[PDB]
Amino acid sequence: MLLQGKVALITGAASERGIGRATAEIFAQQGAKVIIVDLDLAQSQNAAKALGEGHMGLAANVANEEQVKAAVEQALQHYGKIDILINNAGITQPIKTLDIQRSDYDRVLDVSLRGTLIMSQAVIPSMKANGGGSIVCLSSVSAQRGGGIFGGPHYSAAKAGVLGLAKAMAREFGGDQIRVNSLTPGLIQTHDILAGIPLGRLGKAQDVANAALFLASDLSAYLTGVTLDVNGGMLIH
Amino acid sequence: MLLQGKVALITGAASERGIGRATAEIFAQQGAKVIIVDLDLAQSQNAAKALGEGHMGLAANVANEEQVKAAVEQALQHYGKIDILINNAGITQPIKTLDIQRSDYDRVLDVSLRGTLIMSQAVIPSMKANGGGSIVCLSSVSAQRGGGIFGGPHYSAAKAGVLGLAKAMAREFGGDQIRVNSLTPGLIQTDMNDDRRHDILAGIPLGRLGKAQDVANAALFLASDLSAYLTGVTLDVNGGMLIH
Amino acid sequence: MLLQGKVALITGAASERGIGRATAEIFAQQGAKVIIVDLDLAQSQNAAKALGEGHMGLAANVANEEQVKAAVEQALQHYGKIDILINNAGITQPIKTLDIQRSDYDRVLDVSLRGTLIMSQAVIPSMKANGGGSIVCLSSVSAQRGGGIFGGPHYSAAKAGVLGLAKAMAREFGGDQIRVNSLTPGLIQDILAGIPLGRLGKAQDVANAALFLASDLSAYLTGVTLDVNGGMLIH
Amino acid sequence: MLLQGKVALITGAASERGIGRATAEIFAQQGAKVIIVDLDLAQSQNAAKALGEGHMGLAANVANEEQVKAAVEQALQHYGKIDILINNAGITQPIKTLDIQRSDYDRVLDVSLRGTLIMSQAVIPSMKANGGGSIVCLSSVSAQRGGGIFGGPHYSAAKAGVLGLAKAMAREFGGDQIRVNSLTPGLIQDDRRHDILAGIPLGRLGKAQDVANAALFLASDLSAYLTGVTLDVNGGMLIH
Ligand SMILES: NC(=O)c1ccc[n+]([C@@H]2O[C@H](COP(=O)([O-])OP(=O)(O)OC[C@H]3O[C@@H](n4cnc5c(N)ncnc54)[C@H](O)[C@@H]3O)[C@@H](O)[C@H]2O)c1
Ligand SMILES: NC(=O)c1ccc[n+]([C@@H]2O[C@H](COP(=O)([O-])OP(=O)(O)OC[C@H]3O[C@@H](n4cnc5c(N)ncnc54)[C@H](O)[C@@H]3O)[C@@H](O)[C@H]2O)c1
Ligand SMILES: NC(=O)c1ccc[n+]([C@@H]2O[C@H](COP(=O)([O-])OP(=O)(O)OC[C@H]3O[C@@H](n4cnc5c(N)ncnc54)[C@H](O)[C@@H]3O)[C@@H](O)[C@H]2O)c1
Ligand SMILES: NC(=O)c1ccc[n+]([C@@H]2O[C@H](COP(=O)([O-])OP(=O)(O)OC[C@H]3O[C@@H](n4cnc5c(N)ncnc54)[C@H](O)[C@@H]3O)[C@@H](O)[C@H]2O)c1
Repeated sequence: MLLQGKVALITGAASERGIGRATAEIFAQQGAKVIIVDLDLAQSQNAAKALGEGHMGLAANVANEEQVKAAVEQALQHYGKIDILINNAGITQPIKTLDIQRSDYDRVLDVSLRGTLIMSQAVIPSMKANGGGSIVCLSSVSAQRGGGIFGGPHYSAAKAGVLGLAKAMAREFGGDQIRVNSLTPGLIQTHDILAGIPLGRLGKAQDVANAALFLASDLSAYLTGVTLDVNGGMLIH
Repeated sequence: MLLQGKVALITGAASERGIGRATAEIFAQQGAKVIIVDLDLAQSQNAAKALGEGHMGLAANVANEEQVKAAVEQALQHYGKIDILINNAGITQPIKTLDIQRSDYDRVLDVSLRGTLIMSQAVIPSMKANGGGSIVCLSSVSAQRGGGIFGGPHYSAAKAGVLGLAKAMAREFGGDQIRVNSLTPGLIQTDMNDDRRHDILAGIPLGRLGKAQDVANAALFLASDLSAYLTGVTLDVNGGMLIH
Repeated sequence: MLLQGKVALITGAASERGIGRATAEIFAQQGAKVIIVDLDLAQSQNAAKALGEGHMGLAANVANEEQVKAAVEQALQHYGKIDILINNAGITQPIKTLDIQRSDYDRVLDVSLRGTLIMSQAVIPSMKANGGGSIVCLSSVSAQRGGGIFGGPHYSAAKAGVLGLAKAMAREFGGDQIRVNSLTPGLIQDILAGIPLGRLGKAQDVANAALFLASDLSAYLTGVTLDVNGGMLIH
Repeated sequence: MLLQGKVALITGAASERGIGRATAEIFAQQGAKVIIVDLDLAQSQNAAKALGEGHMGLAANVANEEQVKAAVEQALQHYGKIDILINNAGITQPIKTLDIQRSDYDRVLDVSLRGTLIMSQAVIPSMKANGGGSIVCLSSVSAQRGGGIFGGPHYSAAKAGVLGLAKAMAREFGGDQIRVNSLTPGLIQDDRRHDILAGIPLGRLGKAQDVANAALFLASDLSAYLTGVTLDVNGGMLIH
């Protein structure tokens, strides 16, 4: 299978209907061993067991350096390597520009942007030592088109910041064969907007998961710094 | 078998070490029946038989409307449908702006741009009747960064026109479930002895040239159901040569 | 006087309501001498005369190498230099993918893409000898978002090809200080509802963007695609 | 006089040779009254007095909501309007991915991203009441190409976040005629510099005046139909 013998760590994959869980399932179907990292230990463990045999569920706030370090250490002690990192953890808030408070900014930016940085920092050393890896970051069409879907401007900023971080890490670690790419999903299921989608439907969690599979697998071995749109034509540019 | 039961037509796939042939091989390995369309009938037939059994090789100049329509008819009569179209046919020319003659412009634009339009026009009616399809167009990083690799400005222009055409067809036929996406390969190892290679390679973060199989795997993604929600996309395959 | 002492050649600027004429008018107001190149000699001469004094109107099909060479030579003979080239000439057709014929493809591609190449080829030698210049190419939002406004897919392809050509010429001639940039105008006078600024574009809006790219205010810009679409496409 | 009768607030314009000061000078030459907002009151007042007559210098940390509110209150009390906002304040740090600490992330993100949000939040209400305005945000080519110039990944991330924020505000306030656009400057004025210079088609580094002239375009009526735009000022360093 596409991820035969690979180990993948996916943040925010404990929710049954989320993109993270759909990615964990498709990754497990493709032969990978999956480490689910989310906020609730019991939920993460149960999600890992549902995948099958040989998976792991850990608890960590991706914005907490200490908790991330403990989770990555436990994963490396058991699997010895992390080939793939899916920075899927993220939150949104439908609050407009003038209503964004300091705590709203901090919460939204911490999960997506700071969390992608902290998790990447924790996994990159092992990837560099093991000869490379693949990091997938979750952005949003809102980062490209300027919101207008659900998340507020601080969400658009956070997901745009993820793109800048991912591109910068792609350039820094290209020589180490650590590929860093980003997904920009459109409106995913996890009327007026539907009319603006050429393919005439909303996205599925499995659609984003399949894009993550492509970027995590050797089918994309020559891709780094790429922003892969998964929006059904909602944004053609 | 990502392409099980699918039928794929690939233009310019008769060359031994080209992207088209690499795409045909990977597509066949994934369960697809492949129709190779190139300039030489014997070369196209031999390439198809090299893939395995049940494939087809046809001869047509993608810039010749009547030749394309004849080849597409022959493919539809045998297979009954075309699920995937890979507009891979293309030529390049390393001449600079002031040296581009009318015949140079015509030759380069005809294979890439007019050919992509003519082949897409010939296949789209059957795709609409069959409920959808996937069209992959071959562009180039030169269309995005303004050349500087090998092909001259008319090559950059032709491959940029392909992107405009692809996105326009993506929008027009989205309701018909005909996905149209483009590949923008970087410097790919095909048929590196000049000092200018060091500078180009130094600008590739992954530190190597691309391989035909790299572009073929991206075409496989766009041709398969793994990209069912992607249309109008431009997918860079350049090793980080252009991050934007 | 952002274009004081400058000489600018603008193709397709003979129509009274077009972007080309609006650009010529604003360029003349900013101190430039303008050479209008269009299909009809009398219409081009009258348009140039309407700008004021010291301007010139010439006739040439931008897709005709011989006619372009004659026009540029006449312009250089009189002005001695061409500081700015505005490749504004272009045509559109609202025909869909399956209805595009060979003649439709050729006509639309010839004016925008081949015309931009032929005119640029004819002016670049003098710009190299004169220490640089500014070339502005007219693309379209349709080249970026995939049509859906008016022009058909061959128009989107032609205007996308212009962007690729402009970027390639920008890279080749950067060392000659020949800046090459492109404009991607939106809907210029249902679509209105998808425009955040709540109005259609004006010919003067595109002309003002061309003025910026033609002037020294953009001395460090080359290979740029400048959107003038009122927010119709944010990306 | 492209900015005749306009009032422009420029953050981080107190440094002598910075982009902000160059923008203030060009804006003043074009008829605008400029409000310089920087960290030090004395430096800001002196910079404003150097522009000419009728200008104002204020002290505020763009990442401090109450200081920004006080400075904008004082500017609006004197001028009665703010037509233009240039979110130029920003800092950079040349540290690599694995060396970015929490304090580094906070410092860089606070000035560029949080500061742009806080200052825009403070000025937008008056722009809505005055019938429109123009907001120019300062990003960087590093946000587009993934660093490799000087600022580390957290700088690339902060300036990329500025682009996302600017586009989102452009879409939200288009109906209020508040245009929001971004500048992405390249390398603006030894081995690293020489190598970068070799990848610049125009063959030179940018000048503060080059970016100021682009800000003038976006602030003036010459760009009245532009919103949500990212305007590259990089001499061809990044063509895309
Ligand atoms: N429409 C969409 O669904 C859409 C569109 C664009 C981008 N995205 C991004 O895709 C990703 C998945 O989206 P979703 O719809 O699946 O979300 P979701 O809410 O279903 O799941 C996200 C998961 O992240 C976990 N999480 C939240 N904060 C965390 C933290 N600090 N540390 C660890 N885990 C944490 C939550 O517990 C949850 O399980 C997110 O990054 C989201 O922003 C989603
Ligand atoms: N470095 C690269 O290889 C690179 C980079 C960017 C884009 N591309 C594009 O990828 C595609 C494949 O590249 P390549 O390196 O494999 O090319 P290639 O030269 O090996 O093969 C191209 C094939 O197209 C065929 N062909 C030419 N004109 C034709 C016509 N009029 N009708 C039908 N067939 C025709 C040729 O016979 C040949 O078999 C082309 O579109 C090329 O421009 C390649
Ligand atoms: N909505 C828009 O108007 C819009 C949007 C995007 C791009 N554009 C482009 O902006 C430019 C101006 O658009 P417009 O609305 O002003 O068009 P327009 O029809 O008013 O003017 C075009 C001019 O080009 C001239 N012309 C046509 N073919 C020519 C040729 N072969 N040689 C010389 N001159 C020729 C015509 O005579 C006319 O005067 C064109 O390139 C157009 O595609 C326009
Ligand atoms: N190469 C470049 O110079 C370059 C490239 C891309 C983007 N930019 C951006 O352009 C802008 C100007 O760059 P520069 O080269 O002029 O910088 P600069 O250091 O000269 O000026 C920045 C100014 O911001 C002020 N400042 C810092 N933190 C502040 C705060 N919290 N509140 C208020 N003022 C504060 C400083 O006092 C200084 O006067 C910055 O946003 C920078 O990131 C610069």
